[PDB]
Amino acid sequence: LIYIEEPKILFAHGQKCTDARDGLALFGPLNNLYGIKSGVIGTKQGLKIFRDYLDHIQKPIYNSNSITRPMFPGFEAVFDCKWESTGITFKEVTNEDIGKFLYNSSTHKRTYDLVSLFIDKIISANKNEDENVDVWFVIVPDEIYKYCRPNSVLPKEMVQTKADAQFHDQFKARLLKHTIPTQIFRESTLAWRDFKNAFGLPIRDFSKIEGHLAWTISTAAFYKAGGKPWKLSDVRNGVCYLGLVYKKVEKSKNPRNACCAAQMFLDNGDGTVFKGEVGPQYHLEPKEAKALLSQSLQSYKEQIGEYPKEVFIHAKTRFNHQEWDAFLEVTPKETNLVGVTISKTKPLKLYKTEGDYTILRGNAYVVNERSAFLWTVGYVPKIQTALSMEVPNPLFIEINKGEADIKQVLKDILSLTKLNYNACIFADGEPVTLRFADKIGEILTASTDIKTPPLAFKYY
Amino acid sequence: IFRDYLDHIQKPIYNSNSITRPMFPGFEAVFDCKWESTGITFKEVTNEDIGKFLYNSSTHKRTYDLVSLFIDKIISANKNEDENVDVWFVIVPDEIYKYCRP
Amino acid sequence: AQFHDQFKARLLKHTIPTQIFRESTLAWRDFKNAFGLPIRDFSKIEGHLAW
Amino acid sequence: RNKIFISHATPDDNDFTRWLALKLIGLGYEVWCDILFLDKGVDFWSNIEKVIREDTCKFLLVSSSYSNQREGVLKELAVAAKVKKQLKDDKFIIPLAIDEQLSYDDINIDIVRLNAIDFKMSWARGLKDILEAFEKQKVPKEVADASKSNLLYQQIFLHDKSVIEKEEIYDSNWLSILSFPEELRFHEYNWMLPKRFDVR
Amino acid sequence: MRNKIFISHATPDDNDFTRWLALKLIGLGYEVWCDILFLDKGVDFWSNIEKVIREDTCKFLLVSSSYSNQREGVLKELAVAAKVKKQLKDDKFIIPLAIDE
Amino acid sequence: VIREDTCKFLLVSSSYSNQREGVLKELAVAAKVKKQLKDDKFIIPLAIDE
Amino acid sequence: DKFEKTMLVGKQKDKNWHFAISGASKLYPFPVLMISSHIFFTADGKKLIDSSSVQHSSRRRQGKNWWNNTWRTKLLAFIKYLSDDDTSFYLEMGSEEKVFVSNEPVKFKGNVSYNIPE
RNA sequence: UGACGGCUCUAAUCUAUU
DNA sequence: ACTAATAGATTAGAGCCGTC
Repeated sequence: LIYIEEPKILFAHGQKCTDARDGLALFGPLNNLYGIKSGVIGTKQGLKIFRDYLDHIQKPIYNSNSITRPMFPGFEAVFDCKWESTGITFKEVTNEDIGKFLYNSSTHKRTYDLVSLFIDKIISANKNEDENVDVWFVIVPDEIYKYCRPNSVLPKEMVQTKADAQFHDQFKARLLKHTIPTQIFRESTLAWRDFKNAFGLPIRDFSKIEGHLAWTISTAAFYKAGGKPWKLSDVRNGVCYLGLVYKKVEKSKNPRNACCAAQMFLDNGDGTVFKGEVGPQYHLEPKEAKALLSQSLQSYKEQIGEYPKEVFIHAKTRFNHQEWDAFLEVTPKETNLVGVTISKTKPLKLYKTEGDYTILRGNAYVVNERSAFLWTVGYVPKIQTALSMEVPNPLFIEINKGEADIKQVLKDILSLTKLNYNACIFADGEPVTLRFADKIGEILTASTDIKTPPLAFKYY
Repeated sequence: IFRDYLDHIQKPIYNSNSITRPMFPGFEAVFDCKWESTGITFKEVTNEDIGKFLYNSSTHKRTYDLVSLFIDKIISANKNEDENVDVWFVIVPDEIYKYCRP
Repeated sequence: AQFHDQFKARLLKHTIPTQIFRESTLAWRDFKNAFGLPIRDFSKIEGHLAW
Repeated sequence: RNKIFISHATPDDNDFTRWLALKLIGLGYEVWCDILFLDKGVDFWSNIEKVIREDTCKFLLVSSSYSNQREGVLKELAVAAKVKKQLKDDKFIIPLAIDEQLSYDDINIDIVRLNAIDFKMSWARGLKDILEAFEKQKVPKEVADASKSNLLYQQIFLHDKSVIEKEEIYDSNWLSILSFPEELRFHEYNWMLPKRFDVR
Repeated sequence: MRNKIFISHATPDDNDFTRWLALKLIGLGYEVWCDILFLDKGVDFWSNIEKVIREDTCKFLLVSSSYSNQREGVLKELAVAAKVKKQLKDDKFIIPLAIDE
Repeated sequence: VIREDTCKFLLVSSSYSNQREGVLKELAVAAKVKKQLKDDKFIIPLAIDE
Repeated sequence: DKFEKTMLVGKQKDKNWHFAISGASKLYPFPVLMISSHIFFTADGKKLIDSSSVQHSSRRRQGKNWWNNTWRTKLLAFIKYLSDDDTSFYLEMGSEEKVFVSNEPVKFKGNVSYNIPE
C-alpha cells in the first residue's frame, strides 16, 4: 500500500489550496463575475421559501466544527458576486392548476404534463420577458415529488383525479433545445427550519450541515452562471479523458438497446461533455465505436489545435477487442490511448488494528503494472473525519487495454475527485468524467428527440 | 478596435460642443453597470478562413455561407461551452457588408 | 442579399441577443479615405452615438 | 506600525476572526490574533504591549455577545483606549459588531462613540468598508497577497491536520489459501453418473 | 434595579461641587454615584462607569461647563447613556446641570 | 505564596517596575489567580513615580 | 456472545444484530477467500427479519456507532472462530483432501498515516 | 432532484457443461 | 438447432439509510 498524495484545487488569483469549502470561503472563485440573475418560479407559498432564505445565504452561516465542516462567510464574501432579490421573475404557479395536474393517476403523463406545466412558463419568460436569467430556479413543492416520481405511488386518502418517468431528467432534457441552465429544489432543502415534516425535528437536514448545506446550494447555483470556481493544476496537458457509462435507454422492450454519454474533460480546465452513440451486447459496435472517438476526440483539434498525446478513456465496463480495435484506426495515430475500467468489483476493505478511526484515503494496493486499487474514500487529514462514515471500498483501477504507469494513472483519478460542481465536499469518490456521465446519461435518455453537441455541465 | 472603444466610454469624452453634441461622464458614471475588458470571448475567425468562404462569387450562396460561419460558433458557445455572454458583438468588417449588400 | 436579416433570424431558435456592429461605426478614428478626409464624420456624434 | 490587532473571545469569535484575519491577511494586512501563532505562552502578555505600542497601527475589535464582558477583551480594549492616546490617531480603535443577539444598545463604553463596522447583515459589505476606510486613512499596507493567509491557514489552522511518515499495519478481509489438493481429477463417467443427477 | 442616581462630571474640576451636591444629595437620600468619592479605586474606571451606566444607573445628571463637555471621558458617558436612554425610551434620562456660570 | 494569602497586590508603579520579568511574573501569576479567586479589586497599582 | 473478548452478536433497541460474513473464493490476485462484512437482525435471536428495507434501515442505523475497530475485531474474531487448529482452516474436498486456509487476514504495510489528533 | 457516501435489492448478459 | 442450463465474472437500476 503506497500512499497516493491528496491533490490540489485552484481558487481566486491563481492560488492553490486543498479544500473546496475552505478555499472558496477564504480565497474565492477564479473568474470574476459581477452578479447573478435569478429567474425564479414556483408556487406562491414557495416564493416565501426561496426569497427570505436566499438572504440567509450571504449572511454568515456558522459551523459547529470548522475543521470537519469548513467556514461559510456569505455569498458576496465568498463568490465575489452579488445575489439579491432582483431578477425574481416569479411566474406564480397557482396550486389549483397544480391540484388538477398533480393527482392524475397516470405514470408518465402525470409527470409529462406536470413538467410541461412548469416548462411552458419558464420557456416564454426567457423568450419574451425582460430578465437576463442565468440560473433558472424552479422551486418544486413536496407533494408533487412524493407522488410524481419513478414508479410513482399515490395513496388513496383523497382520491379525486383519475387518468423517462422521472421529473428531473425530463425537465433538464427539454431545455437542451432552449439552452437554459436551471436549478431544481425539492422538499425542505431550503425550508428545513420550519418544515417539521414528520414531527418537530427537521428530519431532512440540520444546523450542523447548514454551514456547508448552503455551500452545496450556492455552489450549484454559482457554476451555471459562467463562472469557474476551481480548476485542476496537477492534470498535465495533451491528456484526454473520456468518461463513459453505458445507459439503458428503455424500461419495457429491447433490454440490450443502450446508449453511452461519454464525457470528455480537457487539459485547459474544460469540464466538457460529449454525445456518444446509441449502441444496441452491452458494447459499442464499430459503427458506433468509430463515431464516438472521431467526434469526442475531434474537439481537441479546434479547442486546442492538436490531438491529445494521451487519451484516458474511463468506464465502469470492461472492453473487448471489437470496441478497442475500432478506437485505433478511426482517428488516434501516434497518440496514446488507454482504456481504464473503474468499478467496485470485489470488496477489499482495510482495517486499522492500532487506533479507532478508519483507513486514510489515498492508499493504492498494487496487483500488477496494469491493475491496482485506489482508496479515494476514507479518512481525511484536513477535515479530520472520514468522507465515508462506514468502512470504505477502493476503486479497482486496472488498465484494460494499452500500457501506462498505473501510479501515474492512480493520482490522476484522485485528481478528478474534486471537480464535483454539484456538492461542496473535500473529494468525490469517483472520477468526474465517470461520476457526471451518469446524470447526463440519464438526461440524454429522458427523450429521443435531442441533437446535443458537446454541451457543458450547467444544463444537467 | 473594441480594445480601443470598449474601455473608451468608461472615461468621459468631450465632443466639440456639449450643448449640441453632449459628452457623457462614462458607462459606470451614467449607466450604473460594469462593462469592460472582462469576460471577453474573442473567437478569431481568421481572414483566410473568411477568405476561403468569401472568395465564392455566388452571392445567392456566399451571403448565406458568411452568416453560417458566424452562427455555428455562437450557438456552440451558447450550448457546448462554459463561457457566458450577455450580448454578442459581431464586428463584421466593412468589406463583408460592402459586397453582401443589395 | 444583406445578411442582417438571415443572421438574426437564424438565432430565433437560440434566442441569444447579438448586437450587430461594424468597423466603420466602431473605428471612426483610424479609418481614413484616399483624400485624407474620412467619409463618416462620427467624431462629434461620439457623445450621443456612444449613448 | 503595521499590525491590525483583533480583540475577541478566544473560543467563540474564532469563526469570524479566522475569516476576518485571514481575509485581512488575504487582503495583505498584518494582524495579531491569539489563533495566528503557534508555540505561544510567554508571548501572551509582555510582548502584546510591544506589538501594540510599537507595531499595532489599527485596532479592529470584534464586538459580539461573547466579546462583551470578557476579561481578556476588555483588558485588551482598555489598552487600545490608552494606546490611542499618545499617538495622534483618534481612528485607531475600529469596532466590528457581528452577533445578532448583541443589540446596538448593549455596546461597551470603550466603543460606544466609535463608528462601528457592520457585519451582522452581511460580512461582505463589512469587509469592503474595512478596505475603503483603510484606504481613506492611508493605513500602511503591503501588496495584497492571500498566500500569506493560506500560509497562516496551513501553518496554524492545518498544523496538526496533515499526514506524517509513519509505518502502519492494516488488516483486511482476505484469507489466503495456504496449499491445495495435489490433483484435480476428471472422473470419466461415460453414461455412468446419471444425466440429471444434480451433482451439486 | 436602577435606583442609583449616577451623576456625570469631568475631573476634579467639579468634584468639590459634586460631594457638596452629594453631601446634600446623599444627605437627603438620593443614591448618588460619582467618579471621585464613589468610584471603585483600584478597579477599572472604564468598565465600572459603563457597568453602572448600562445597568445600575436610574438618572443621568451630567454637569455642563467649559471643562466638562469636550473631554472624551465625559463624552463617553453621554453616548452610552443616550443608548441606554434609547433603551429606556426616556429623553429626560440625561439631565444637564448648568453648574458653571 | 500567591494562592495562599496574597490578599491585595499594591504594585509600585515606578518607571522601571514594568519591564522587569520578575514583577510581571508576579503579575502574570496574579492574573491567573485573579480569575481563579474571581476578584476584581485584586491589583492596586500604586502610582508612586513622579 | 463473545469470542476472545469480542462481542459478535448484540442488542439494538428491539432488534438483535448479528455479524455475518459472505465468502467468495478468488484466484486473483492470489488464491484467497475474500470475506465481506454484514449486519443481520433477528427479532428474538433466532429468526431473521423478513424485510429487506427494514434490514437495510437497521444495518444503516446499527453501523452508526460502529467504528473501524468495532468492525475489525468482530470480523477477525468471527474469522478466527472459523480457525481449525492453530493458524489455519481446512476446506474438505474429499475423504483425504483438505484445503487449509489462514485464519489471519492478509497484512499490508503503509508508510503514510495521520497522527490520531483525537 | 443541495448532496456525498455506504451498503442493500433486482434484472440482464458473456463464457463452458447435463 | 438450441430447446434447458448451474455455476464464473461482470453489468446497470434503485430504493434506502447515514451525515462528510
